[PDB]
Amino acid sequence: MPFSDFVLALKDNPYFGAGFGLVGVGTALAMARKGAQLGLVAFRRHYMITLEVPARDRSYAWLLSWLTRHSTRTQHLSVETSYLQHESGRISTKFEFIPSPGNHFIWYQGKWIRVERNRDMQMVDLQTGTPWESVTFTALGTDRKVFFNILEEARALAL
Amino acid sequence: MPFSDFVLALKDNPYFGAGFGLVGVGTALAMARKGAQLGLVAFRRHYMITLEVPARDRSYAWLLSWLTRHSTRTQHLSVETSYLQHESGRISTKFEFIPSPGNHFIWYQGKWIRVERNRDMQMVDLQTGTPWESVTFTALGTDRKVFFNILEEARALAL
Repeated sequence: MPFSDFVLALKDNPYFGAGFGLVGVGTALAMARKGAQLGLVAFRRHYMITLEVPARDRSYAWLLSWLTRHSTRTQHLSVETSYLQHESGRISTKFEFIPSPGNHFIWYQGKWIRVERNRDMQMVDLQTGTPWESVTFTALGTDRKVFFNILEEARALAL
Repeated sequence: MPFSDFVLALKDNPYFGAGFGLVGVGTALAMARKGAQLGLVAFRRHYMITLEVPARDRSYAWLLSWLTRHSTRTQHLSVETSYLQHESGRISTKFEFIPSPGNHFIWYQGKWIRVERNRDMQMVDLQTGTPWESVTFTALGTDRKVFFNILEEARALAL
């Protein structure tokens, strides 16, 4: 068995040395990527504020209405048509517009808040028969009073 | 341990240098691709207008009917057969045509609008038993009045 033969040959093989160096560089890059992901996670945890509102909760519609009332100039929008045919066939229709799925940026108080109405692409909620949706408000800072004020304003507008 | 030996050898190995250069080029290309995606997202957010109408909302059928009434020369189409057998067996049938799933381009007012009737390939809506469908109107500009006018025209035609 050429155990020592390969060891000595590998020490003087430029190809093997280059391959080992490239493998080490790739491992270092993977470790750096993992460390960057961990650092971003820690930054989000310790210097950012988030509020997640699922579709089941009634604050979803209130927050969407508050958003469309506040940011009047929202280029991307989704429609909600209220259609009801009462007795004697009197059709009543009205178009209500809400922010479209995706990422939206709003300016409340003195902070930039990132609104993300995400519709999970997979499930169908049995209680509604519709895809699972949620809205997430993200902002920089450590004070949660802004989200509480937004929720209170949305509730007041809804009521 | 040959720690310094590999460092000195790697500095004078053409293969290792070429591999490191190729790795750097690949990383730069990946970063450029990510930056291009982010730039396209920002361009869509800040210079384009979108309106998303799900299948559950009743504006879906109204908008499809308005589209097939407006763009009479739509080469790609889908059929909707209304079949009803009243008492005494009087069969009434009528063929209604709507734009087929995919991307359609229409010309409203003085703007080019990209209509996309997409049928999500995955779910089955429990409320209808049919795949989840939605129509998205996309156009260049920052004025949302065009979509409002289209929706009003569709509602007027439907009523």
